[PDB]
Amino acid sequence: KKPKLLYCSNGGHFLRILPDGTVDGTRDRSDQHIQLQLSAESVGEVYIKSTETGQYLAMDTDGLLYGSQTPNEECLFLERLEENHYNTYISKKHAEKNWFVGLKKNGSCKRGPRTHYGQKAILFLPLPVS
Ligand SMILES: O=C(O)[C@@H]1O[C@@H](O[C@H]2[C@H](O)[C@@H](NS(=O)(=O)O)[C@@H](O)O[C@@H]2COS(=O)(=O)O)[C@H](OS(=O)(=O)O)[C@@H](O)[C@@H]1O[C@H]1O[C@H](COS(=O)(=O)O)[C@@H](O[C@@H]2O[C@@H](C(=O)O)[C@@H](O[C@H]3O[C@H](COS(=O)(=O)O)[C@@H](O)[C@H](O)[C@H]3NS(=O)(=O)O)[C@H](O)[C@H]2OS(=O)(=O)O)[C@H](O)[C@H]1NS(=O)(=O)O
Repeated sequence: KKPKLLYCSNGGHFLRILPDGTVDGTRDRSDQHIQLQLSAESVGEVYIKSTETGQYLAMDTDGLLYGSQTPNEECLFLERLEENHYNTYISKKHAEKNWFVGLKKNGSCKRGPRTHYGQKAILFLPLPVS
């Protein structure tokens, strides 16, 4: 683990955690909020925390992504592999509902309830920085 970038195939954007707790995607590589440090809390779970603001990516009960200043149960995600070798992150809390981390092709975050196994918006690829 060294800070990475979560580049999403669908749309080709980099996961971003704006200082205001807003999660989205951007194509600007020079954006100072796309560097993320992934912290493994166990064998299949991970923490996705911003290096620039320190916020942890989390997902509320409504399936919306946000930047939390605290590592709570809503910040833990299961990292899995698609058969095309892409990383997909499903909310450990909302695991049974099948809610993943995902970005609309236009760049916006896709709502938990609006994502599902197999989509292209949930296909993330861990790109290395420096
Ligand atoms: O079409 C895309 O732009 C694209 O679709 C997926 O990409 C596929 C490629 O196009 C495909 N190539 S091919 O040549 O077209 O075959 C192939 O390469 O595969 C890729 C990836 O898909 S695959 O690998 O899973 O097969 C891809 O989908 S996703 O990754 O799963 O999200 C996306 O990259 C992208 O999809 C995006 O746009 C479509 C089309 O939108 S449009 O351009 O605005 O028209 C979005 O889908 C449309 O809208 C949704 C929706 O809004 O929810 C669906 O609409 C129905 O359901 C809603 C919600 O209902 S419910 O939840 O309340 O029950 C209703 O409000 C709508 O009225 C419903 N319409 S109905 O079904 O006709 O009754 C529906 O999927 C679709 O509607 S429509 O037909 O366009 O009207 C899609 O969400 C969006 N994904 S996002 O990640 O960008 O957000």
